[PDB]
Amino acid sequence: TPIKQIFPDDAFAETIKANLKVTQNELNSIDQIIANNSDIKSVQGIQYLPNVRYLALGGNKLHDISALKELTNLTYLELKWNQLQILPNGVFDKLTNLKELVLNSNQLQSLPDGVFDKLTNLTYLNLAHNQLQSLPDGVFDKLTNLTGLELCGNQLQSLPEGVFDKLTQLKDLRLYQNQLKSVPDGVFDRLTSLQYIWLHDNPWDCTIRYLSEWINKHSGVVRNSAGSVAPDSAKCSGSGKPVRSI
Amino acid sequence: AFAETIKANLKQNELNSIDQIIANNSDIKSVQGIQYLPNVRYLALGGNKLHDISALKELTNLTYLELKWNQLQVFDKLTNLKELVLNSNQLQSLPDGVFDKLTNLTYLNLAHNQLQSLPDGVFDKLTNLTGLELCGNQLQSLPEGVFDKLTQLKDLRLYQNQLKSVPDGVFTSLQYIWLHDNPWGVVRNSAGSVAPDSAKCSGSGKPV
Amino acid sequence: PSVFLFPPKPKDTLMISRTPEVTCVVVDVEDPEVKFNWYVDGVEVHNAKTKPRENSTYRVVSVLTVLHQDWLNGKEYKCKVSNPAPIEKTISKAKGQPREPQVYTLPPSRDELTKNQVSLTCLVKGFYPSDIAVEWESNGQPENNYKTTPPVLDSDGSFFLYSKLTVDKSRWQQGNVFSCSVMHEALHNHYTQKSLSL
Amino acid sequence: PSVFLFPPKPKDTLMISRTPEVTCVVVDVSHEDPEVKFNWYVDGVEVHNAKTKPREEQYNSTYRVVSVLTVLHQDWLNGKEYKCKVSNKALPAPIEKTISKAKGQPREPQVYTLPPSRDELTKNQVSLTCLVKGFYPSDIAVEWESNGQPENNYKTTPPVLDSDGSFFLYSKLTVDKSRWQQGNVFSCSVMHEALHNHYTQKSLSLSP
Ligand SMILES: *[C@@H]1O[C@H](CO[C@@H]2O[C@@H](C)[C@@H](O)[C@@H](O)[C@@H]2O)[C@@H](O[C@@H]2O[C@H](CO)[C@@H](O[C@@H]3O[C@H](CO[C@H]4O[C@H](CO)[C@@H](O)[C@H](O)[C@@H]4O[C@@H]4O[C@H](CO)[C@@H](O)[C@H](O)[C@H]4NC(C)=O)[C@@H](O)[C@H](O[C@H]4O[C@H](CO)[C@@H](O)[C@H](O)[C@@H]4O[C@@H]4O[C@H](CO)[C@@H](O)[C@H](O)[C@H]4NC(C)=O)[C@@H]3O)[C@H](O)[C@H]2NC(C)=O)[C@H](O)[C@H]1NC(C)=O
Ligand SMILES: *[C@@H]1O[C@H](CO[C@@H]2O[C@@H](C)[C@@H](O)[C@@H](O)[C@@H]2O)[C@@H](O[C@@H]2O[C@H](CO)[C@@H](O[C@@H]3O[C@H](CO[C@H]4O[C@H](CO)[C@@H](O)[C@H](O)[C@@H]4O[C@@H]4O[C@H](CO)[C@@H](O)[C@H](O)[C@H]4NC(C)=O)[C@@H](O)[C@H](O[C@H]4O[C@H](CO)[C@@H](O)[C@H](O)[C@@H]4O[C@@H]4O[C@H](CO)[C@@H](O)[C@H](O)[C@H]4NC(C)=O)[C@@H]3O)[C@H](O)[C@H]2NC(C)=O)[C@H](O)[C@H]1NC(C)=O
Repeated sequence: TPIKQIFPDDAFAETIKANLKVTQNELNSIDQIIANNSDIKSVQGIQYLPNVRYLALGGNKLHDISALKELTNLTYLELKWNQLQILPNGVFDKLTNLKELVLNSNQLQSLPDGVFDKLTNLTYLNLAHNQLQSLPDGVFDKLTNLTGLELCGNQLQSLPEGVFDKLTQLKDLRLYQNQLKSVPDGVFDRLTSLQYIWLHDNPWDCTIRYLSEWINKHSGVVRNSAGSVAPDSAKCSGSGKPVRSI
Repeated sequence: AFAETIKANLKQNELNSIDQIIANNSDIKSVQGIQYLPNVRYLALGGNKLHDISALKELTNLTYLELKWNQLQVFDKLTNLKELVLNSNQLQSLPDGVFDKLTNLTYLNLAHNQLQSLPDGVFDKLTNLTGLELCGNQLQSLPEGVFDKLTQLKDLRLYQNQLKSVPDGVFTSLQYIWLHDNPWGVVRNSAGSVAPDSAKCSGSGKPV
Repeated sequence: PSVFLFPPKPKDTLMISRTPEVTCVVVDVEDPEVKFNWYVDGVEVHNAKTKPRENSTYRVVSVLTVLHQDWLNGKEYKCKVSNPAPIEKTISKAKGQPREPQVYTLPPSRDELTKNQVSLTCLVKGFYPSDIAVEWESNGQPENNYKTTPPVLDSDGSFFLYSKLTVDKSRWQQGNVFSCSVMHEALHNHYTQKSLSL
Repeated sequence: PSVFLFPPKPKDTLMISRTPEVTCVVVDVSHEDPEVKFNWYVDGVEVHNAKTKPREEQYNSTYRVVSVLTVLHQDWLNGKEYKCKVSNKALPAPIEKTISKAKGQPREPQVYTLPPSRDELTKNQVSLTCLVKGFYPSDIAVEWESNGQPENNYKTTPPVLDSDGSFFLYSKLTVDKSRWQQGNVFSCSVMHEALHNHYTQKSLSLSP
């Protein structure tokens, strides 16, 4: 088959024409694809390259990622800034070799229960600056190897209790720029390896005695938007006074 | 002026630790003080406005002397000199045998000055010379035997001068000679190519 | 009005004890006043600096601090200058699947042991991307008489380099043990240390 | 309307078997006036031996016209200064740029081959490294060869400024662990101006 016949997306043909500079043995020689900000609409045909391990698809206009369901040798998946709207269920269940998943700045409205649960090898998950209002109960519980979790810039109304249960290896948790009023008691008490937490720019209801006590105990993992260590950055709603000061 | 080269070279005993001075296309008129730093070896002075090199007559250990484009119009005491660059000056002659002491010299560039004469025996006292440049002068006297005491010479440039003939017999190491623009496999042309017919007979322009 | 974007120093993204930063640089530009907006991953930030200004060279610079592991994670940094219309430019860590560097240490040529000081060399081949740190150290303290060549693209599409540490042959021949330390994203703990002695 | 002046390749100027050239590139010459006039001056004297290439448009919808000039013999090594001057309608005064070999006293490179790390003999392919240290200027050329005929599977590091002002670099030749172990003798050849005959060749192999 020619370049034009396997891939109906103009841009996606242009990137498979650039990678190889075709035979199925040729198509089975493709280990990575770098095709970011390349004006791409659908990856129809990406199912015939089962040995691809690295996939750079950020900055494109994807709606459906259905054709990646079986690519079982993937480990890096970067889909930052596309047009994804909701996440089909089980679509990640087969990517059990993923270590890093970047769903940065899409239009995702919600997460189905247990969509990540077949990704036990993940260390990095970027869901920041989407449109999430809430999170499936213990969605982050099969994700035991998770070193960084980014959620900032959403409209998160509230966090499930123990939602961060099986995340001992977590070192970086990002929550700033959310519509958070309070956190479950003992949501963070198991986050043992946590070295960076981001909590500023949240309407902290200080009506707030667990978080006020968790921050003083860990008065060195909180960082403001500039990077400097700064625990007075989580400000109470209305008053504007720092949380840790109550 | 000259001091800012020193202030940049040295970012007393301090002038002794200066072996090389790189300071070309500056605005230097005097080089005075250049005797107060003896252990100095490399000297680059191209693009200044000098006329005296009196201050240098006693830098005995220097091995490179670059004097391109200066207003020159002394060498006996720096025998370790190896490469002496003296093109684009205005010098109208050359003292009768000031190249005799520096036996170790190997590159002499006298191109584009103003030499109608050549003191006989000035070239005979430096056998290991590799290149010699006399192009762009007022040459008209090419003294005889002058290139005979020069065996290791590989480049000898005589283009753009006023020679009407040569003592036949003045010309083994030699691979490159230049004879063009004069109005009478080792010869080349100004464009870098073995070109034996580039020696055109005056007026008739007939190669010979 | 020419604008450029320069990535943080690998020594800073891998040592973490240091603050990395991305340096935006505008030259050419009478009107030496330029507003700088910054964006990480498509979202505007305001934490950036600006240094005092500097042919009549308009070397006005804005530096922006890297948060934690944002660089290695693959965040994209965009600088936006204004007076023309706004000129935007983006910079990001090199895309492609990382590869772990091999580090081998290589003692001085016998023929060099005739000179007041010898050369110890550290060969680091086959890493990706080229972002990498290399340093030397002896018995607990660090050395400092070393130079490291820049990454070089290799036949297999990865990088290599060498660091040459220079010590007094009296110090090599005594049997002292020097250590080449190397910091890259594809190394466990971002870190490996190789040693060599007589 | 911008000009860029590249030097000759070291490989050309140290082999002379190959023909060195100094290239003057101009880009952004379009449309309006596509007329460029190069003037060349070697050591300050204008010269007319430059054959100019035909102009060439690119997807920038602008022109990039090249002039190339031949280097007469050791002129680059001897320190000749090459100046390019472009005149186009699209700018006030003509543009000028001079290029010349780096000033500073020449220093001989030291050349040392290094056999593979023991931990590298646990692999299919080993690295033979060449250490060239202590040369000036940077103009240098490095090659590898096995049994008289050449090896073509090495990458060379660009010259690096060392703590004493000289340069150094490494050359990594990759080979099969078997060729190394069978006891073949490989060579790192080096071409530089401060070398006798501008050449040196160091060899490495294992003998039990
Ligand atoms: C008025 O003069 C000033 C400055 O004068 C200068 O200094 C004096 C003393 C004299 O020497 C002058 O002759 C000289 O001009 C002019 O200002 C210059 O403007 C030019 C562009 O016009 C800049 O060129 C860029 O330089 C970068 C690299 O910059 C680093 O290295 C330079 C030296 O090599 C140095 O100048 C820089 O300061 C800088 O040094 C590094 O900077 C960081 C930040 O501090 C630091 O962490 C590093 O440690 C440090 N490293 C050092 C010192 O070693 C170069 O990469 C740029 O090239 C890109 O774009 C080009 C288009 O012009 C193109 O040729 C290239 O292909 C390249 O394109 C990019 O390539 C890379 C790699 O692939 C990649 O990013 C992309 O592929 C691609 N991106 C694209 C296309 O977008 C560029 O050449 C000068 O740096 C700057 N001089 C200084 C000191 O800043 C001024 O222009 C004059 N005014 C005029 C003519 O009108
Ligand atoms: C539109 O048209 C063209 C084409 O666009 C280009 O081509 C296409 C295919 C795409 O790739 C595009 O991405 C690309 O933009 C544009 O033309 C370009 O314009 C820029 C600057 O305006 C030029 O950059 C300068 O070039 C030299 C290096 O150029 C060599 O290396 C390139 C790749 O590495 C190669 O592409 C070039 O062809 C060129 O190749 C060499 O050519 C010779 C002989 O032909 C050969 O012998 C060489 O071996 C070969 N080298 C190779 C292959 O590697 C670079 O050195 C310049 O940097 C100096 O000047 C800067 C000022 O801008 C300054 O910042 C730098 O620091 C540095 O300054 C000098 O540095 C040294 C020591 O540090 C010293 O002399 C001085 O301090 C200082 N001197 C100064 C300032 O004068 C610089 O990067 C591109 O070459 C040029 N591309 C081509 C193909 O010509 C054009 O700009 C576009 N115009 C528009 C949009 O309007």
